[PDB]
Amino acid sequence: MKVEIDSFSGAKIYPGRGTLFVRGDSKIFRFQNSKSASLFKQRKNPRRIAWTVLFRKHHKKGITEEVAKKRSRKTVKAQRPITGASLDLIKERRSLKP
Amino acid sequence: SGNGAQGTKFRISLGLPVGAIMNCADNSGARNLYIIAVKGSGSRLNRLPAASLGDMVMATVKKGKPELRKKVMPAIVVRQAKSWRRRDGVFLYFEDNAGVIANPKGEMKGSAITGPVGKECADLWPRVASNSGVVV
Amino acid sequence: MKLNISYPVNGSQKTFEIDDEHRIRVFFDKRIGQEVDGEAVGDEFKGYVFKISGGNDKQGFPMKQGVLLPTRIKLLLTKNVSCYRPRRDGERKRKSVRGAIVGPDLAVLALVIVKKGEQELEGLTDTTVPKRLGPKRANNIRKFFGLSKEDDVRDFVIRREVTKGEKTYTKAPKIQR
Amino acid sequence: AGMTTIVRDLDRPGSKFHKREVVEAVTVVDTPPVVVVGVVGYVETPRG
Amino acid sequence: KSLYTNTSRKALEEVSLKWIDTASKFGKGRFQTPAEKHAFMGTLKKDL
RNA sequence: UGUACAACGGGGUAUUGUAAGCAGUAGAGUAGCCUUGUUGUUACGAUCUGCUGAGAUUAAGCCUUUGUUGUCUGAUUUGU
RNA sequence: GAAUGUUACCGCAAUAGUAAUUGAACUUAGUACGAGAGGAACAGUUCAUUCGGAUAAUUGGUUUUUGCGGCUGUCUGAUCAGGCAUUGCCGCGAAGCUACCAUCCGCUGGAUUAUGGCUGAACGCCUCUAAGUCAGAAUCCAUGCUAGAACGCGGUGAUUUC
RNA sequence: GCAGUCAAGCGUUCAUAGCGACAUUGCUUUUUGAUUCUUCGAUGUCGGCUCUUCCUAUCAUACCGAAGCAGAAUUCGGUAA
RNA sequence: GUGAACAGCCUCUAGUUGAUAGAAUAAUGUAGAUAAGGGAAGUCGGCAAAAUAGAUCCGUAACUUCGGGAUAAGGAUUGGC
Ligand SMILES: [Mg+2]
Ligand SMILES: [Mg+2]
Ligand SMILES: [Mg+2]
Ligand SMILES: [Mg+2]
Ligand SMILES: [Mg+2]
Ligand SMILES: [Mg+2]
Ligand SMILES: [Mg+2]
Ligand SMILES: [Mg+2]
Ligand SMILES: [Mg+2]
Ligand SMILES: [Mg+2]
Ligand SMILES: [Mg+2]
Ligand SMILES: [Mg+2]
Ligand SMILES: [Mg+2]
Ligand SMILES: [Mg+2]
Ligand SMILES: [Mg+2]
Ligand SMILES: [Mg+2]
Ligand SMILES: [Mg+2]
Ligand SMILES: [Mg+2]
Ligand SMILES: [Mg+2]
Ligand SMILES: [Mg+2]
Ligand SMILES: [Mg+2]
Ligand SMILES: [Mg+2]
Ligand SMILES: [Mg+2]
Ligand SMILES: [Mg+2]
Ligand SMILES: [Mg+2]
Ligand SMILES: [Mg+2]
Ligand SMILES: [Mg+2]
Ligand SMILES: [Mg+2]
Ligand SMILES: [Mg+2]
Ligand SMILES: [Mg+2]
Ligand SMILES: [Mg+2]
Ligand SMILES: [Mg+2]
Ligand SMILES: [Mg+2]
Ligand SMILES: [Mg+2]
Ligand SMILES: [Mg+2]
Ligand SMILES: [Mg+2]
Ligand SMILES: [Mg+2]
Ligand SMILES: [Mg+2]
Ligand SMILES: [Mg+2]
Ligand SMILES: [Mg+2]
Ligand SMILES: [Mg+2]
Ligand SMILES: [Mg+2]
Ligand SMILES: [Mg+2]
Ligand SMILES: [Mg+2]
Repeated sequence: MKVEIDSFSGAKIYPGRGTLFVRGDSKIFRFQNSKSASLFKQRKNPRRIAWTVLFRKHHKKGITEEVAKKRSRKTVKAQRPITGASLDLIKERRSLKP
Repeated sequence: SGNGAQGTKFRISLGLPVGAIMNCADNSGARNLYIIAVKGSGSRLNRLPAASLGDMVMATVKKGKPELRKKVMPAIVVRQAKSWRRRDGVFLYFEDNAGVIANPKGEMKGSAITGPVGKECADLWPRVASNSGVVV
Repeated sequence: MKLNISYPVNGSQKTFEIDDEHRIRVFFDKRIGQEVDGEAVGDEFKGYVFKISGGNDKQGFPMKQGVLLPTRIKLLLTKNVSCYRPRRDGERKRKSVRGAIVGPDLAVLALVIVKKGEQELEGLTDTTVPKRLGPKRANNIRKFFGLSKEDDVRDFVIRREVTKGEKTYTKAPKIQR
Repeated sequence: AGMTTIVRDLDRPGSKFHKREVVEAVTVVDTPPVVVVGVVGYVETPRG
Repeated sequence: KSLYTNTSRKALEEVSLKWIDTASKFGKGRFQTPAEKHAFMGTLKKDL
């Protein structure tokens, strides 16, 4: 049960909702509703239609706290040593100096 | 339908009543197909016998190689444009109505098929299945 | 589907398999790189944070970092990039590829482990494998052992022992630079 | 009350749409329980 | 109830709903829950 | 005289597609006063931008409601 | 809709109407039959035609929601907000209505006809028939379904005082 | 226009599977004629559109009998509107 | 005022606001509109209706009584500042 989005508008298309348009180049276009699907036919540019998903993304609107990071590092640091030389002789004999 | 067509067909919104003229989509020489009938269609005083995906019609060629003109022949609807709806609730429709010339037993006439083709059509017609590049 | 889980700190990797799609659904709509808590994947994995690295869909096609979508696209690929080993000079080729965002069409899901949970996963946290090779260039030996350019390499290098049946031998690298 | 859509897998060994999702229409009737408040009895008569 | 017993098969099939549409029906509904609506367009002038 | 009912007001829902006001170093450019420029300056310029998915309408046969106000005995008729 | 005391609620059913239709694919089965060429059917399955009764989750149509946005003239000094052009024009447009252009649903018992039979005389034999009798059709009667006799009916509640 | 009876003949053989001469018996009233009873102080005069209903001398659909019915297809017939 | 304009459409002067009224918005109409996919299959017939439409620029056939045909046909383009 997929939930495609409107290739124009941008909102989700729960099953059986809206229309689907197969163009000559065999590219598929789904529309939540008549509105976008018309505004699609009307040669309208998604980046010009203010409420569209593509408009807000291109015009930097309402992102706020995605406009910051998160937390995704870790830890490692061990000694699997060089292979074929007794991997124990590489932790011990690694006595260093400085 | 009737002969050569392996399978059933769930009902799809008829989009091509007789006299409709649709883009031909094979290398037959034919550019268009003009519907004179529909195989399988029923009778009701003043109903035009109409066509949909996977239907076998009877058609002629209006514009094409002269050896296809002035004679009737089978043909198979492959593109609708009249928005039909499937049992997964999808209201989908191609950009143009279109079909390919074929034989009684239901085999192609040309090498390949130019453009998309409905699943509904391919699933029904083994020979179409081959040539049809993209499907649905 | 299938999860190819890799432990980077220990060089481990096992291919676990999960049915029960409600379990899988944790991964859906998650981009390549997004982390995942383990308890949602199972209980054996509880705690274990998972970083999402790669994977494959039906028909085998590969994913590709930074493409979004949960579908296939046909890209023009160059040198120095994923899913394409060029054959000829400045050869570009147009090949299909799977989107980065996880969906129920994936045959395998390449995961890595970021953190450990409250259970030693069998062929993973328990078992270890050796970095198959060792330092070879000068100051790379020196900085693998931390020596201060004094301690003279020559013997501060690893030496692999290989038995000639009844003549066990000693072969080292070759210190360049 | 009204109606709505439903999705379900189809079990119908034979159909080209077997074991596949089908969106379907349904109607919701409001049914808060009924209270019993009497009992009436009926007889057979050769005229009803 | 039914005045006969339908062997039908077409009826007999125990069905199991996957999903039930709860988007508004007072027009072109988009979001199921008021949560889902929030988890999409986010925070507004009233709102937060 | 109450789980009342109504007029509004509130919240949900829904349509349109970003209100007026103000600001800006946006803007093809342009006027005038010199103190004739090492952003001279004050204006003025279709359109743009920000507050602003803003404003506006939303039961007239949508949903809802601890708020506000108000309303709750006129008429006629009937008998084995 | 007056009148069979008033008023109310729950029901019975005379009579009347009545409804479903046709095809194909799979499978049977490359089977039975045939030297071959050829080449079925009953059971089961999936769909379809014509017909009919609904219904508006979805999709489409409809637009005086004159609901929001835009445009043209002109008029209110400009601004804001507006007026006029038989709804000025335009894109979108909820609600409602609505479309095999959308979706849903369309029951099973009996009795018979033709016909094939059992038993069986008349006629020491014979015969489905004369007595008797079995099986049987898109028919018929029911079942179901729609009306409910405003002069067909039952059950039940309440029955007034200036 | 439709349906009979006799059965010489056709059907290799074989009158009546399916047909039928010479004759002869009928039915029908969607043909056309014959009539001129009714309306000339007016019954609006073709066809199509549309909608209903009825007839059966049944094209298809249900179940049957028959064949010059091996199968397939077809034909003749019964109950059937 | 817009515009080629005494055209249409809005306004100034002047003159009107005269034509039974109230309440609703069933069928069917008179007048005004729109429709998915098809495209005259409708019908005696495209009846009706839809399509076209200004101007600047490009481009233009047969045939001709050389005056035409001819806005032939076919294209582009058009606000604001
Ligand atoms: Mg709509
Ligand atoms: Mg007709
Ligand atoms: Mg020609
Ligand atoms: Mg904005
Ligand atoms: Mg009303
Ligand atoms: Mg309040
Ligand atoms: Mg008295
Ligand atoms: Mg009295
Ligand atoms: Mg029928
Ligand atoms: Mg076979
Ligand atoms: Mg033989
Ligand atoms: Mg209807
Ligand atoms: Mg609608
Ligand atoms: Mg307006
Ligand atoms: Mg406009
Ligand atoms: Mg201003
Ligand atoms: Mg005025
Ligand atoms: Mg006027
Ligand atoms: Mg129907
Ligand atoms: Mg019934
Ligand atoms: Mg008898
Ligand atoms: Mg009565
Ligand atoms: Mg006759
Ligand atoms: Mg003879
Ligand atoms: Mg014989
Ligand atoms: Mg006469
Ligand atoms: Mg007279
Ligand atoms: Mg008269
Ligand atoms: Mg008369
Ligand atoms: Mg009769
Ligand atoms: Mg014989
Ligand atoms: Mg008058
Ligand atoms: Mg009036
Ligand atoms: Mg419109
Ligand atoms: Mg149309
Ligand atoms: Mg339209
Ligand atoms: Mg034509
Ligand atoms: Mg015609
Ligand atoms: Mg004529
Ligand atoms: Mg004619
Ligand atoms: Mg005309
Ligand atoms: Mg039009
Ligand atoms: Mg002319
Ligand atoms: Mg310009």
